[PDB]
Amino acid sequence: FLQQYRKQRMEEMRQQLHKGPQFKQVFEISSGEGFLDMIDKEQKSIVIMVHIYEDGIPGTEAMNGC
Amino acid sequence: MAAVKTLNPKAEVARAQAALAVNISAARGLQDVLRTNLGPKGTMKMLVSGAGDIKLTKDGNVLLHEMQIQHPTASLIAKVATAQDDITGDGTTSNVLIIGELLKQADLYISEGLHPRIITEGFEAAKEKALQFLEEVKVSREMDRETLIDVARTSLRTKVHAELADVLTEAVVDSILAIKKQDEPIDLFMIEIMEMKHKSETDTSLIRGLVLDHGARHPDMKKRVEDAYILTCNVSLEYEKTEVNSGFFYKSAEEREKLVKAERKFIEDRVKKIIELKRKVCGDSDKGFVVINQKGIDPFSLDALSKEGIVALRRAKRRNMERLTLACGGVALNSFDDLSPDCLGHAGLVYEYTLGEEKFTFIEKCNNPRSVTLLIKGPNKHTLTQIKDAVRDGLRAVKNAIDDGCVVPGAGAVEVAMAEALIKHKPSVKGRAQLGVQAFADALLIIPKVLAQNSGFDLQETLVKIQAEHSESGQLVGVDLNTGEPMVAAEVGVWDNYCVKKQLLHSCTVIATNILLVDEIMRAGMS
Amino acid sequence: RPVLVLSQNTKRESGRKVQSGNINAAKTIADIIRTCLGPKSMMKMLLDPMGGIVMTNDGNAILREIQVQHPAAKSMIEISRTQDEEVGDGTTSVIILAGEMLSVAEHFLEQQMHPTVVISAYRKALDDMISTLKKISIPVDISDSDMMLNIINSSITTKAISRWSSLACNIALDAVKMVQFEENGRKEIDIKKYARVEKIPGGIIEDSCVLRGVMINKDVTHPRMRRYIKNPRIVLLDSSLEYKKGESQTDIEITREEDFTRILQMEEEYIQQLCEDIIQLKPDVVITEKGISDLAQHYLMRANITAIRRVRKTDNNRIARACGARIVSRPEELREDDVGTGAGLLEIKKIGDEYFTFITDCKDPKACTILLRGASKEILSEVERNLQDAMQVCRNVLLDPQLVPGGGASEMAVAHALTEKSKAMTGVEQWPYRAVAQALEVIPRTLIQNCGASTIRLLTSLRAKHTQENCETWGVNGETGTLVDMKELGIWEPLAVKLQTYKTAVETAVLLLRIDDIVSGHKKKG
Amino acid sequence: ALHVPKAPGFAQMLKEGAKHFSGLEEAVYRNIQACKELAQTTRTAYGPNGMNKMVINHLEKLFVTNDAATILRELEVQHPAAKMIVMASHMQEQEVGDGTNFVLVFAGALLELAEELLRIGLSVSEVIEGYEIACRKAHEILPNLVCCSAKNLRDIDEVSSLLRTSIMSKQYGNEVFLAKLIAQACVSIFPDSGHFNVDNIRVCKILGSGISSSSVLHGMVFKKETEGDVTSVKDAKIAVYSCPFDGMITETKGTVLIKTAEELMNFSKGEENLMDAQVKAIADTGANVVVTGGKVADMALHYANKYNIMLVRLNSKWDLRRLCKTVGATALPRLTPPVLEEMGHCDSVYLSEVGDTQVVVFKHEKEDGAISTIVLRGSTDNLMDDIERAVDDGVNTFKVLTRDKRLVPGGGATEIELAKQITSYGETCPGLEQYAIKKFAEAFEAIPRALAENSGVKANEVISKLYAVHQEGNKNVGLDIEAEVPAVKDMLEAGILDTYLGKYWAIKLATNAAVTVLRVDQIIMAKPAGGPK
Ligand SMILES: Nc1ncnc2c1ncn2[C@@H]1O[C@H](COP(=O)(O)OP(=O)(O)O)[C@@H](O)[C@H]1O
Ligand SMILES: Nc1ncnc2c1ncn2[C@@H]1O[C@H](COP(=O)(O)OP(=O)(O)O)[C@@H](O)[C@H]1O
Ligand SMILES: Nc1ncnc2c1ncn2[C@@H]1O[C@H](COP(=O)(O)OP(=O)(O)O)[C@@H](O)[C@H]1O
Ligand SMILES: [Mg+2]
Ligand SMILES: [Mg+2]
Ligand SMILES: [Mg+2]
Repeated sequence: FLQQYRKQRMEEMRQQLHKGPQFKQVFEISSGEGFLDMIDKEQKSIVIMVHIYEDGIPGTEAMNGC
Repeated sequence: MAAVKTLNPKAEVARAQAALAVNISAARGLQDVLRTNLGPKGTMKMLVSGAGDIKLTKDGNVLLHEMQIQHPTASLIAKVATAQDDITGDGTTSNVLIIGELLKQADLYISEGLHPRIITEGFEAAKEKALQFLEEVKVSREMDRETLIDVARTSLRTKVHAELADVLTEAVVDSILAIKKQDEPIDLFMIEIMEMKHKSETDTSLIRGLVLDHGARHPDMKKRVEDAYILTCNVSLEYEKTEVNSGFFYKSAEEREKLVKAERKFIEDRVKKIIELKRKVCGDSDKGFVVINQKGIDPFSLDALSKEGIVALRRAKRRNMERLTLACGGVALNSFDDLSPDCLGHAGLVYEYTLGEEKFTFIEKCNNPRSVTLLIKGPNKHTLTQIKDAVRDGLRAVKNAIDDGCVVPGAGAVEVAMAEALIKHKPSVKGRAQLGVQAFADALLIIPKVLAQNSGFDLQETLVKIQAEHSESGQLVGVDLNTGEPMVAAEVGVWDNYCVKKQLLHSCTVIATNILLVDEIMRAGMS
Repeated sequence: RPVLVLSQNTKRESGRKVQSGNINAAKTIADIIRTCLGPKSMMKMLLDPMGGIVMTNDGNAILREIQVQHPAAKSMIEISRTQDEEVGDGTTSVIILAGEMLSVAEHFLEQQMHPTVVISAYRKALDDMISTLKKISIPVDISDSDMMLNIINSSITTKAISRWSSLACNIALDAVKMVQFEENGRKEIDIKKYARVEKIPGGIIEDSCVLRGVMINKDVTHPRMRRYIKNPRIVLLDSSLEYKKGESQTDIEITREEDFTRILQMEEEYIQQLCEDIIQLKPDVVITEKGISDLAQHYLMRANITAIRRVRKTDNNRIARACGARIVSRPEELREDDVGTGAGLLEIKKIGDEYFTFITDCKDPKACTILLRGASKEILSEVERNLQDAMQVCRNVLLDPQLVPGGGASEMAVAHALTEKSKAMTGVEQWPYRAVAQALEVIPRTLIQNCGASTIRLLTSLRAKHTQENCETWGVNGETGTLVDMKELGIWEPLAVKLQTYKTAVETAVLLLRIDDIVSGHKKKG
Repeated sequence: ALHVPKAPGFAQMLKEGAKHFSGLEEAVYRNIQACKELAQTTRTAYGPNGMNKMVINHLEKLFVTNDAATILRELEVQHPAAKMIVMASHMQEQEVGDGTNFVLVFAGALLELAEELLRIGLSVSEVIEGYEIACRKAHEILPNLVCCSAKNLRDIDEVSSLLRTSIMSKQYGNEVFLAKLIAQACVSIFPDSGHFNVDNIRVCKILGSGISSSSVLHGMVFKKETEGDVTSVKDAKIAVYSCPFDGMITETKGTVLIKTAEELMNFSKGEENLMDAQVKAIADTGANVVVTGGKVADMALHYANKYNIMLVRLNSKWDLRRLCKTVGATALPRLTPPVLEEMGHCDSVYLSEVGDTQVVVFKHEKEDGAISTIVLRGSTDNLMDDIERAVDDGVNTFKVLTRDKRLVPGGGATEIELAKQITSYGETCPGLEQYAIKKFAEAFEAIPRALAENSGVKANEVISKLYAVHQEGNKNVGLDIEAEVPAVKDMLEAGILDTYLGKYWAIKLATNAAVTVLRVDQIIMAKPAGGPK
């Protein structure tokens, strides 16, 4: 039943491998100029992912945990 | 205020009595919702998903999954019920009810200044005594068809309508007896639960064979073969490409024709092997070949097979390999290097059924199949889902009964007897754990209470009638759901799985003990 | 235009306020888990930001699940993690001790004593505590299984698994004993890699056991293979058993009619050759970390060989240790020594609705799996954490056979010894020495507080008892709130655990007492 | 004291957008009201005097019809109970083909009377048991109400008379002509073998000339054109090919490797010569029509035009299979010339224009064949769609007649007789289930009531007349549509008969849906969230 993601469960258990010091948190941007001068700077080789949210609305905490 | 809030300002903390109150309230809410599920007299619930899918059910675990709950303690109870369903397949509603009643009875004494540790100690002592009594009360018995029928009825009647339960009992018991080997563990994968959506709910039945959800892909294939040889194979009869980037080079159209003709020789060799085997096996028109292939078959091979009067199916399920090798009796082949007549299955009837755009193939009249299929019929999707859940519960119950010859009388009789045994054992417990033992007994008493309430009778009056009858007579009298009078569960035919009761006791006691000892709930992962 | 020397977001805090804040943060971190110490500890519920629930009274898990902003709290959490990794026990004890020492240091810091004097006094006291702890220790015969079981019991009476104590102790002792290995003159335990804990929700806890082998969540590739082999000869592999592309670009060019069929037949013949090379050793089970082709399955099946594919590397190493095999990545180089004989039974059985593969009759196995059956996932997670604590304590005892009285006896004895030693200093630094000496009483005090008895009366009685000569083993019965002699109660802890706890707490206090200026807000500049 | 907090327990643990309904008033009565509303929406389109409804779906596509199943499927019903009743109606449509409106009306009436019974004091279990008993009684009674049988399906007149009733409810004005068309189409199909295939009847909708100009063609019509220059064949020799009409190519990858000048010069000549040889080999078998399921190569088209070969390209494989069935050819996978047993034959193939659309016709002279098609004309697309729906209803009625040949009087005669007999039985039954049995009997009155309401007369007078007449014993008497005053007449002479199997299945499905709706006691709806489709 490969259509039902046999490995999904096992990927979930060994995704719980924080191991090292704490688990940190996603970077929070509180200024538009901060966003602009962090995206403009930094090496372009690696990918930058940004999450847009508003407090209270559902569909946010799950994304942050992911 | 709290230390966590001092470190993490936006942290939610419930401390001391607050955490215990929160947990007990959540358990009480879950129990209040799931009370009406218990017993054949329980009420159906309609569950509508976000997309609008409709599901009618009475299963406790199914209801828990579809309940729109966002509570931690409810999540823990749901995980416990999920484990209970996974291992035994029954008792989820009883699991939740017993957990909630245990927590409520424990709170009844904790609110009087008692420490939860003493209540947990009493719970452990009562669990030990109750397990001893359950071992003392079970009815060890070699199980013929009658006892299995009774157990399957006791489950399916609680799950579905009475007439549907009557049909499903024969279906499930016959299927289990068909696939059961002597002194061997029962493999439930060998019973295929296929659902079709055209007939009424009472037309579901058992086929001593196999049913496939796909049919022949060539319009010229035979639609019904009387005497069939089954060739179960896992060989890709469709076209394949070289692993090493082959490519073709030619200088003229004739060379292109030659290369095109010569590119299918590899597959044509396998097809020729199959054709030669069929010709050698049967030279007349009496018999026939059905070729079930786990991998695809290209149209050229389909045409080549059809010209020889061979019906073939492609893209079958992996479990169907074992199902066919056990039902028809052949050998699943991953290659045709050395194929012999003795590796061919047999089937006394193979025919194809069309339903709308869906296509089905029946493999019937097997000699002595070790793998049967349970065909589910109904006019609605939700009806099919309900019947599927009920059949799962019945199959699990029958398998559990077969596993150990002991069976426990139902209708709450064993709960009442265990409650009286615990009450009598209470003086032997030293200290204030007698309160915990009493709470455990009262919590165990919830099942007859809920059964009587669902049946519509008075709760306390029925319970005291049952208890008085059991005390004066010593028999295992349960709650009759038509009159409310005491009734002997064993004689009537209300049976319960011993493994289900043992798992209920163990899991309920463990989770209640763990919850009672929780004094703080924290969510401090943010910021 | 606001021209500044430093950036706008840079904030600098300095003075006695910084020391007070650090000490208060450490105190509050201690107060987080102050109630989770002793046999009468109460468990806590942690709501994981990923959606899970963690129910435990282990200090390290609770402190790990908490996200904090004050960097002193981060230091304390790192202290908890270090103590957990080094010895596996005493997390709550070390956190509480660090908090108490920082409190008694803040005492003097409020006066006009420089922190360096406190640091020197703390280091002297640490040396004296190490000396006294070594002095009051006793040796242990590791051969006596009863003493080892008693030690593990003392280690696990404070956890939820305490209700099943003999079972857990036997499981941990057997696992640790059979994972013990020695090769090339080097002795190792390696609880992390081998001695796997596999938890399957359902069943009952008393059904949990440690297998004389390895169990994996895998099934046979083809149903026709045997699911029950009496005395298997196991062969392990890494390389796939399927035709694969070469490393270099190897495009072909077909101009003849029979080259396509020849290519496909050559692929089939290569697979057959690999299978024949495997078969030449006449094994019964073939385990591969990677895929096994259907044709390979057929060729193995023709030789009556059970094949299992797609196994994790850690599981394959565990199987190799259990059955005494060697993983071979090239079948043509398979040797007789590589064939794994020593497994006494292989059996694939269905648990619940999912197949499991057992290799569970090995003679002299150097790896094992622990099968946990329980109510649900969270209960089994807590049980696994308790088992980890038990195994860590057992390995600590095996490495160092020294024991120290527990239940507050060690702390009180060390405090009395340091108090007596401090009587002959006559220096400005004797006061912090005495203060950090009596700061060790927080462990008996916490035990009494969690028990529920009166703290002041019991603690005074315990101090009076310890002022006598031969009373180093007098501690607090954490269940009844009475003074007992722990050579009678039987609570003992490894000397390594106590030494690590004391060292880590003292150096946490030292590290947090050297700070008097906090600057924050600057970029990483990476 | 200004706000009422949520009750502790399940009420507080509920999600944000979720809704919970429990008890009689909150759940069962509301479900009954929703089902009654759905039945009310569909009620007015029942019987010959039913009214078409312009229904516009979310895709802004207009549907005008009185088919209950189509109306229900074109409405995004939101209430789960009405969803269940719609599922029952669709199941009835799939199983039989006609009777969806009967299912919906009967379910609505049953649920309304169940609500009344619950209000007067009965329990849900008692009502469900009473309905099950009454449904079993009705299924027992139904075989005794059969008036006549089909007794012949190869005849045109008898089949037309049988099919007139089914397609009289839809397109009431002109039912004889449509009955004749569908009768001819079904009689051409349905060979001596008893098996009848509904899919063998094709419908082609060509606009322009009014529905009275429709006809039946023994063959197929494709709204396409001919690729080649030939547009008419009189002794058709179709040679169907499932492969593209082009030289085949390698499946992995083919590159023309040229190493000398002569190969480069001769490649195109050789390829063209090979194409010509293949096409001439095809033509030498006497084939003059070629039907291909793939693309047509330019050189292949030229060489086919050279040898006077008609080219027809079918885009869909289903059309290719249907043409093979209706001609007698085998879908070849290569350009090899067809052998005699694979050789397709037809009486005439030509290119014709009907209205303003060019069509290719495969016409059989004989009144027989595997597949027959109905060329539908009309002045509007929606009108032709309604005629197609009526044709589907008639064909399904013919299929049911093939399966079961028994017929019962229509126009409310069967419903009134069933109600009378079930009421008579319910009096003899003691206990509390007699009320449920009597209400089940009364629920049958919704059919004659709907017919009378749609016809424009007083329903009460019609129902009283029907009860009286059935009281003497004329059990084949229903209301007269062609009358401005409430009146009744015998349906056997009028030939207003509906299939017994349809009535049986419709009653079973309606009762099952009503009972299943009644069984529900609690509803836990989730937040609708998204769900684009
Ligand atoms: N016919 C009957 N008469 C009396 N008691 C019954 C009858 N059938 C079932 N029971 C009792 O009612 C209970 C039904 O439980 P059930 O609703 O199946 O909960 P779960 O689904 O959690 O097992 C069983 O414990 C059984 O003992
Ligand atoms: N039965 C007991 N009575 C008194 N003290 C005990 C008992 N069991 C353990 N202890 C003491 O409790 C301490 C262990 O506490 P624990 O909860 O394990 O903290 P940690 O998890 O940080 O090790 C040890 O110092 C031990 O001496
Ligand atoms: N000429 C007629 N006179 C009286 N009643 C008729 C006539 N033709 C059809 N009917 C009735 O109309 C009903 C059919 O209604 P219809 O709109 O087809 O709904 P459904 O599609 O659900 O059957 C049948 O029960 C039949 O008795
Ligand atoms: Mg049950
Ligand atoms: Mg510890
Ligand atoms: Mg109709």
